[PDB]
Order: sequence, then C-alpha cells, then structure tokens
Amino acid sequence: NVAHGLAWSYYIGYLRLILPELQARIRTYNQHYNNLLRGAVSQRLYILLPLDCGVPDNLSMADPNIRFLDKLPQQTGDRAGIKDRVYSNSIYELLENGQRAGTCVLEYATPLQTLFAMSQYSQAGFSREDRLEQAKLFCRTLEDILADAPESQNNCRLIAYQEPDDSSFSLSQEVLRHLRQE
Amino acid sequence: NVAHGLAWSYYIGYLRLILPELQARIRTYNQHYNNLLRGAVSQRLYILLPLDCGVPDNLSMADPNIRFLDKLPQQTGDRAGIKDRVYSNSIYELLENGQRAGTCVLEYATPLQTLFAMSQYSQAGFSREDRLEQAKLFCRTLEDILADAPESQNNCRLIAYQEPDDSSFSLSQEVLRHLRQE
Ligand SMILES: COc1cc2sc(C(=O)CCC(=O)O)cc2cc1SCSc1cc2cc(C(=O)CCC(=O)O)sc2cc1OC
Repeated sequence: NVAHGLAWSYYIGYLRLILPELQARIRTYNQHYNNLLRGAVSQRLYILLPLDCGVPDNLSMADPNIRFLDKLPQQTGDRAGIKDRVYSNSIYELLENGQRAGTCVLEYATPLQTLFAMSQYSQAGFSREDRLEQAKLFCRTLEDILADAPESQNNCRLIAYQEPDDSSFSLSQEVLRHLRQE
Repeated sequence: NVAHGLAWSYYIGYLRLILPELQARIRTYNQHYNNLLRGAVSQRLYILLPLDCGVPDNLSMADPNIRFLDKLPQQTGDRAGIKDRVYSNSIYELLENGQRAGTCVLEYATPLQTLFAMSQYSQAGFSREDRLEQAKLFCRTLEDILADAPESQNNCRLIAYQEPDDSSFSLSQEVLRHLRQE
C-alpha cells in the first residue's frame, strides 16, 4: 500500500512533469566546445532502483567503477507556489576497468530511500518483511505506470538490481549494459 | 496507509533536509536594497495544506487577495546522484482589502496534490471515501512527525483548511492569521 502511493507521487509529481522535456539537456551538453565529440549523452533518464538496500547518496563510494563526471543544465516550472521550480540532474561516467563505456544523465529514485527509512521508523509501523514487497512494488508500480503512460514510458529507463552473500556485484556494469540494449 | 508514506517521504526527502537551513533565505531578501525596510520576511516555511480539494498550482487564481510577490535565493545538495540539488521557494504578499498584512516564504505540500490525483487514477485503486482520511492523515502525520522531530517542528508552520456550500472562504486570511499567532 505505501510503495504504491510513492510510485504514483513520483511519476505525477516529478517524472510526469520532466519526462516530456529534458531532450535539450544532453543536446546542449554533448555539443559544448569543452566536450565536443567526447561521448554523446543518451536520450533518457536512467533511474537506479536498488531492491534490498537503502539508496546511497554518493555513487563513487558505492561502486569504484562509477565516477562523477559533471552536472547538466537546470530547469523551471509553476509548482505549488513555486513559479520557478528548479530541476537539475548530474551526469556520470561508467568506467569499467579503465575503459569508459559511456556517460548519461543518472539519478536514484528518491522515494525508494524514503520507503527504507520507514522500516527503521517505529512510528510509521513499516516492517522489514513488507519492506521487500514495498521496494519491489515501488519499481513494479513505476514500470506499470510507465506502461499506461506512453508519453513517459520512453525518455527514461529503469535499472533495478538485487544484491543481498558475495558475488562481486557491480552496479556500474548494469548501466553500460542497459545503454547498449537499444 | 498511502497518506502515511507520503508524509514520511515528504519530511525525510524534503523538509528533514531543508528545515535545518533556509534561515538566510529571508535574511538576505529582507535586507536587499530594493526592499530594505519593506516588511521583514518571517522565519519559517508556511505550508498550505487543503483538506477537501486538489492543490492548485497558481495562488492568484485561487484567492484574489493572494498575490505573487517574488522568489527567494536558491540552494544545493548531494541527493541520489545529484551533487547539487537546487532548492527554491517563492514569496507571496497577503493583500487583505488592499491592506498588505505581510509577506513570507510560502508553498503547498506537493504530496497532497498526488494523493488527490490517485483517487481519479483507477489503476491506483484509491477511493473518494478514503480520500478524506488520506489528505487528513497526510496533514496529521506531517504534524505528528514534526512533533517527534523538534529540529523540524520549528522553522515551519502548517496551514490546514477545509472549505467544502459557500461561506466566502478566504485562504489569504488563514496565512495572515497564522503569522500574528506567535
Ligand atoms: C509529490 O511527490 C513527489 C515529488 C517529488 S519531486 C522529486 C525530485 O525532484 C527528486 C529530488 C529528491 O527527492 O531528492 C522527488 C519526488 C517524489 C515524490 S513522492 C512523495 S514524498 C516526496 C515529496 C517531495 C517534494 C519535493 C519538492 O522538492 C517540492 C516540490 C515538488 O514536489 O514539486 S522533493 C520530494 C521528495 C519526496 O520523496 C522522495
């Protein structure tokens, strides 16, 4: 029930507003003289969606192969008393064994971090057994809403991963893999 | 259950981050030469929380006595892949019968607009009977979390109103009333 809400409020309150735009984000950045012909930024927002853990804020400390590159242009909007709502995203370079596969506008779905916090907040009453179905149904609902919303289904790709045990998991390869897919 | 999540994710994902700061927002704006001694902006974020209707985006069209004044300084942060998350708020002037009672940093709680949208989204399965308990428990949970979070309890005031029938309701007086309260 909780994850359901957050997925709807993430789409309606954020994606539903910035997915129809943001094409010029990677248009101006890739054609900037200080990076002209140095990787063309991809046409979509790659959302990192962990499934077992709380979302980290810094990508460098999470995966060494992940490296902060730069920040793309900012935006504006009339949002609940904010006639100029600034939207900003940060570009990252996927460096797999020194070899940089590429760079794209990247960010984690923030509502996923909030539904993890809820489990260690005894007032919210969210339990760790439900947690699994929560983070999962947040990605599921975000995939399901993106299906019924074709104007949002494109312009964004979802990167979900489950790494509970050790299998040299790398959240950096998942991205490079998803970019080459289509 | 849904409203519960949104209130937690609004605090943890937005208020819990910008309430400890934002004091300098009204400090620099009130002392700007183009407004020096023309109303000192209040020290808190006044959140508009309707209880029966969907939040409007524009305040002018909602209440004539409400009038857009200006926008305050912007902010930055390390948020899920965004090393510079821009936070921006807009100041409004409460004009009651020509007489401007004052001006303060104002905005509607955006998660309230999303929980209304959910009622007319048959996929989300949210019903209009629950809607009442939803919008209500979103404000209730936001008041309850602000009680257990003293570092956030201050620096913000909640303005909840229920106007289903006609009683010349004015969402402009509610604000001026709340500012003089303390
Ligand atoms: C209304 O519902 C949401 C709006 C946004 S906007 C947003 C970002 O831009 C990503 C930056 C970040 O989150 O770090 C994420 C969400 C997620 C939700 S789901 C409800 S819980 C919540 C509410 C809230 C309000 C925020 C505002 O800045 C106010 C303006 C607005 O919402 O349009 S951020 C935010 C984050 C939330 O949970 C993650």
